[PDB]
Amino acid sequence: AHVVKIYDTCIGCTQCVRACPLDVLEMVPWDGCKAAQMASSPRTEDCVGCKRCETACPTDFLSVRVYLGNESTRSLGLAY
Amino acid sequence: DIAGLTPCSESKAYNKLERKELKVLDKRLKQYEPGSAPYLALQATKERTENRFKTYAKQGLLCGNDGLPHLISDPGLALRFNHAGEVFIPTFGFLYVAGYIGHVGRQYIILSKEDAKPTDKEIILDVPLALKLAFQGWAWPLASIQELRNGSLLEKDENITVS
Amino acid sequence: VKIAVDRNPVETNFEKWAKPGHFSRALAKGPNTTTWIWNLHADAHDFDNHTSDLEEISRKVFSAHFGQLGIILIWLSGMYFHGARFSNYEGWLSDPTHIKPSAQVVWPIVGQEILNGDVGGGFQGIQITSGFFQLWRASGITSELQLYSTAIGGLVLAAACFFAGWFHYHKAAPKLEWFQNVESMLNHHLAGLLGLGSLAWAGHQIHVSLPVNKLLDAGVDPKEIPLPHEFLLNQSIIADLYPSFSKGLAPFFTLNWAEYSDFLTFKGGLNPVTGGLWLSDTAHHHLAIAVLFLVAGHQYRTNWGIGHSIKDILESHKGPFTGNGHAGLYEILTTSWHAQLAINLALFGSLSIIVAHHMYAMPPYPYLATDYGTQLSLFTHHMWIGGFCVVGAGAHAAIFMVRDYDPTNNYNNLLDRVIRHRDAIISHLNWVSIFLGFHSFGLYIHNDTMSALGRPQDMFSDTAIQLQPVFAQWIQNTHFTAPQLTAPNALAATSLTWGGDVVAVGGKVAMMPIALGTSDFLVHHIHAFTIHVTVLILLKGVLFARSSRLIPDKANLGFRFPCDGPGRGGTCQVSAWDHVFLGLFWMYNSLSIVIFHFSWKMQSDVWGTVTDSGVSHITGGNFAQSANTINGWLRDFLWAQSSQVIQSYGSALSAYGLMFLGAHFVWAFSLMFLFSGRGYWQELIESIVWAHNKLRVAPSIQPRALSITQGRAVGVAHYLLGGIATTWSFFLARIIAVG
Amino acid sequence: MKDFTTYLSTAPVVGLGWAIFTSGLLIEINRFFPDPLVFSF
Amino acid sequence: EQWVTDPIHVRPIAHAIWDPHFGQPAVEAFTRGGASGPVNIATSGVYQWWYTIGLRSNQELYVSSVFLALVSA
Amino acid sequence: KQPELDPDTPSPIFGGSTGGLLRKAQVEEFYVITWESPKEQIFEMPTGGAAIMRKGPNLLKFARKEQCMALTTQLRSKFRQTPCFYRVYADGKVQYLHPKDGVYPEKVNAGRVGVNQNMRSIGKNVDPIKVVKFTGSEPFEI
Ligand SMILES: CC1=C(C/C=C(\C)CCC[C@H](C)CCC[C@H](C)CCCC(C)C)C(=O)c2ccccc2C1=O
Ligand code: SF4
Ligand code: SF4
Repeated sequence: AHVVKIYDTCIGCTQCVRACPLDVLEMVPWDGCKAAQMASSPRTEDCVGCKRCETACPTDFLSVRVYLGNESTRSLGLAY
Repeated sequence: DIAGLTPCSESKAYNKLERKELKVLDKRLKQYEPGSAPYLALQATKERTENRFKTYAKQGLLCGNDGLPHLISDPGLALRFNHAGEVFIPTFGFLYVAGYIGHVGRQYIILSKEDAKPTDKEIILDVPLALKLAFQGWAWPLASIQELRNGSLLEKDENITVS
Repeated sequence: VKIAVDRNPVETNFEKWAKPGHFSRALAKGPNTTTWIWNLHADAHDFDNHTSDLEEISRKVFSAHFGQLGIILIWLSGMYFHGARFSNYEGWLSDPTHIKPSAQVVWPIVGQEILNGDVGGGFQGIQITSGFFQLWRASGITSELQLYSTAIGGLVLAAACFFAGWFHYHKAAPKLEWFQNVESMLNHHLAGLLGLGSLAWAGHQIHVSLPVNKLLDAGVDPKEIPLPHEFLLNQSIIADLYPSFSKGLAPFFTLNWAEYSDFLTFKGGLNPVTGGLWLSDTAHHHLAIAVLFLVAGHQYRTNWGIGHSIKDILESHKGPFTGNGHAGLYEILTTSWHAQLAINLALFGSLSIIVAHHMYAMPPYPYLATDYGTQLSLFTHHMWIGGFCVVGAGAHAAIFMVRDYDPTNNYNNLLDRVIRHRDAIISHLNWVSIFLGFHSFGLYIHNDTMSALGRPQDMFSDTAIQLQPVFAQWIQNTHFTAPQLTAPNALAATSLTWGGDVVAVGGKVAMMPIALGTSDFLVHHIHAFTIHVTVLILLKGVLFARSSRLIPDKANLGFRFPCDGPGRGGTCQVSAWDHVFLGLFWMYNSLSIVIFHFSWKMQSDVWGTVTDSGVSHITGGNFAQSANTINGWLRDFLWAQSSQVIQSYGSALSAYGLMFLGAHFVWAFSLMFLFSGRGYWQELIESIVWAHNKLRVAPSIQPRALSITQGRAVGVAHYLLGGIATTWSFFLARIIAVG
Repeated sequence: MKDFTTYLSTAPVVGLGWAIFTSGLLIEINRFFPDPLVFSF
Repeated sequence: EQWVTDPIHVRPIAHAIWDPHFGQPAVEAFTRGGASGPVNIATSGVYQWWYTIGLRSNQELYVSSVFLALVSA
Repeated sequence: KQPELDPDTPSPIFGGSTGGLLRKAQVEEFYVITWESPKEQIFEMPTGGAAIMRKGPNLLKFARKEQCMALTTQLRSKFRQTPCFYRVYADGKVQYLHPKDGVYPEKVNAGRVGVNQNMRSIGKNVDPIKVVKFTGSEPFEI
């Protein structure tokens, strides 16, 4: 599906998860300053590739980049 | 004689065009009495049309087989002849005015980079500063060359690139 | 119902101007990007985006209304003053048959004075196709000395209008209780603003019908005509002109309306010599309108237990299928201004187009039927205004549905029932548009193929195989036999477009009956196709705005957004704003087709000059066997009629060709925006900014490319601009050289 | 007065004052000097 | 053959037509040649290039066509 | 304790619509959501209109996964209500997805180990050299 990656450039703002419309990525241990979280993509069978998580990520440069791959029923948002 | 073109007085087509224009003007000029306003308007129009055709034919401008004037833009053909005004001096006049404009705008946009929130000064200009710089740029060739020898216009490679 | 305003709600000061974007706290912080300016411009009027204070929003709207009417009045005053100072209105008035209207004279600078076309009347200038001289002739104006004072009055009224706007915004800002008086707003718009105005204008037309009907149409010079005040007061004059006067005004007290027949007359039609209509018919029509709209504004309970309010009427309308309908539509309207605006613009543009249709075939003025240019101009103008108004109603419907809507208090079973089958409508209208496209456009392909294959006897034609309509012809038959059979007291039919009697004024036929054949059948099917496709676009934009099948969380993204993301194969042009974007293009297409049909019909089968033996039209009846093929529209209409626009450099019509080419230019320029994106442009701006920073001349404000929504906006703007401007130049340079 | 003079640095000023000055100057030069297409010499 | 002799009085022809959709006037309109039915003018410029290199017989063209088919195979 | 799907659950009062529930829902999959909803109230449906909701846990279901995440986020917005998700395949097998941690993936839960990530600065990736395999989209570490 959509190969999603998360680089070390991250602050753990918890925003790319309260913005993702498909609840695809999680945030489990990271050693930060005040919040100490890092994003991760444990599952991708439901990720559509809307690039809504890349808009809210304030990291420069972005912490997450969706490598566009192949399409499916979930990836094409098909109710039929 | 250059490029097979002939001076524009000896052009039968040019005089034929002038006569055509005058006939076309007079045919509808004869519609009004000599006292009304439209008649005076057409009279003045014919005045400056005849003036067009008379004043062009001085110091030499070549008209071709079509009788219309043709500008010579090569320096060297405008020299060795009398055509330096066709387009040779207008080039320098535009260069002067464009310099003037760019110099003033650059010195403005530079002198505003020092104060807090310069963006405001780009939507709410400093009218007195712009007027001052507007009346100080008519020596810009002097300031440009020596500001170039100075080095105060080359940025020492401290800008944003990607490669 | 009462009045409720506040004193000095916002102090008058030039401070809030020094901070552009104050109304948007996001913009007021400062312009750190060049997008700030474009958002300043695109949001200044977005009153419901400034704050959620609907009281302040209603105050802003009620002030912007005066702000618009002030410009309207200054515009009318400018027209009147152009007519007064520099124009041939006296010359036109002494000889309307051949002298052409001109009210704009250019300045002699670079040869532009050639535009001062020789129009006669001892004066030269630019010919005007607005229709002000014919409108002024119906008011007894005899000299230029009156238009000056009329413009003075108009300008004073415009100043007072801006005064009232400032007064009701900064000194008498109302409250939502006053704005939401639907009862008062109706009973004062419907009864007062409409009824009183109609009665006043009818009384005006009654006491001004002396010059136009009798003196102006008797060769009497306007200077010779006694002034209107000399007609109003002197009873001997109005007794000599119309015997029904000086009776004693008795029939109007006892309502014995029997003697008033010289000034309230019902004739219908017009004399093939007088050119125009009569003022008595318009006076009677305006009295009918006054009485009707004055009685209609008295059917609502306001204070004294007389009538019935709107809420009870909405509550007492329910049926088996829907059930509990019209629950909160009164609140729908009283809550949001966008709902009222969309509902208004819904039929406002439609009635504008209906006014166009009622003006082209029913010229309500004297000495303009022979003026073949003003009719086309006004018709096309009003049709494009109506198209824009309809598309704007479609946009404001979704606007209402986005910000000011919640199905809890404004709940209505009607709206939710419409929503619950929001997909069957779209699917069936898709199928119907496919039907019409294969059955209204494919016919032209068949006709071209048959004419090309060398089989003219197989092509669709009024001679080979007829496909003309009869229902419209049956309507024309019911209207033709209406006099003396279904309309006893009537004299003539509804219009001379289906009743023969070729009326001609000075060679030029003022009106000739319009035929309806296979060509009109095909073109009306094309019109229905285009209109249905436009309605499809607009409605599919309006409905799929709160929710959809793909993205459920669509309401939070707002009304004005380009997309959601390249996911699920790609999402582009999903917002209702983009559906309005496409509806603008479809409205362009439909209105253009309709106006070309109008022009070519009027020039082929209607207009012309009458000789001793019949009438010789402009074109040799090229409408019959050219409309049946797409090539015909390029065979005898577009190719043939474009000679003047490209051949007008020798005359005062060269500006028309200049606008022609410039509109082509701006059209392709719009194509530029429509076919490109931002990535390329943003990176090109990046390299240009690099070039700048080498000499230290870049701006402090970050130069960014236009927003995607603004990119599409500029695209559609230039596109419609170029299109409408080219068609304007064509229809306005072609019709001057043939009238 | 102060806020008015500050307002007079935006689009409704030079950009109007400018380009009005320039249109006027060019029109006057083309009016007094009717039809130039080449310099004096 | 009709082109080599008097290359000025004649124009090229490309191919014929078996389209049943044409009417009688169509067969009379696509018959510039006169030796066959409907045809189409040849704008490929092949006659000039084939005659300049030397060719005055249709058999010399059949040979080359067969040769090119063989090299394609 | 992540709760599993329970059939025969009552539904909210609603008339109908034309969204979802197609041939895909019968032979491929359908998603389920359950949530408390006390104080019988009015809500909006993502593929329909407004509806009522009794008090006590109530269960819904739609076609696409986002059609339920939208409702979960809504519930965040107004009143603190805590729904869940479910998956269904052709064999009838059910899978629980949201929230597996029980604490709403936006917040960490005591401890786990994530995948699909690498400790490298943004950029500084590998050039197309030595990437001839290309393995679709490379994880760059596997
Ligand atoms: C060119 C282009 C742009 C770039 C658009 C730009 C750069 C518009 C900028 C032009 C304006 C007019 C600049 C003018 C401002 C001046 C610096 C100052 C004004 C001059 C005064 C005298 C008023 C897009 O943003 C775009 C977006 C989507 C699809 C296609 C395109 C597209 O093709
Ligand atoms: S691309 Fe969309 S669905 Fe995929 S992880 Fe990002 S926000 Fe979630
Ligand atoms: S949005 Fe970006 S910066 Fe914020 S937690 Fe997610 S990956 Fe890190």
